[PDB]
Amino acid sequence: MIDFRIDKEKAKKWGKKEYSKWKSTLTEEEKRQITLYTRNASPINTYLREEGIGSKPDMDKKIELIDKALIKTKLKDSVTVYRGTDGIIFGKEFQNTLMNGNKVNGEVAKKIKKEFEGTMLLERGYLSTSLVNGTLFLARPVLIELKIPKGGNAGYVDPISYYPGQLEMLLPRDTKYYIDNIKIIVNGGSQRLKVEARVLS
Repeated sequence: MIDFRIDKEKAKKWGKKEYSKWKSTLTEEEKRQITLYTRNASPINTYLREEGIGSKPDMDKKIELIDKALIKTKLKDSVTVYRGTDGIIFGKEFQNTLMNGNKVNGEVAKKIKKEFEGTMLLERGYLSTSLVNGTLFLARPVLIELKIPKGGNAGYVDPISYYPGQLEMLLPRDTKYYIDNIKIIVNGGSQRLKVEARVLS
């Protein structure tokens, strides 16, 4: 298991080796749609979460291209990736209930633990993650540490991302991940809920 933690220079070298092999399989239109997704991911992901395929044909065309691109690569090694988010992963009702200022609400954290530890989550949008636990995640209330198994589909998109430096690993839509552990962490200036999970591939 590879886990780069915060070592961006090591992570970048590893990811570029994965991208170098992927890029010779990608079409120019696939590359362009990946770039456009990284430029503004929310429309596509909201569409997938809320409307689903079939609603808007131009959106479906973009999603077909990204889908087709991500099955063209396979991890040589298992790897840990990171994603900052908020309570939405637990349902819209938990969003905006997690925090009381800079502290996690302990009763809400306990209920989330009891309700979601040992369960599978399903992400209908694409799942954008990073090879490193970047500083941008310090300001988010939930930190997901996700293990991706060797042979899994995940693409290192930083060399064509609109935001180079995010060290993004992009996972397919409808990814299933199992929650092994949920706990409060207190490092930095604000507490967060840490979710440790595994992609099932």
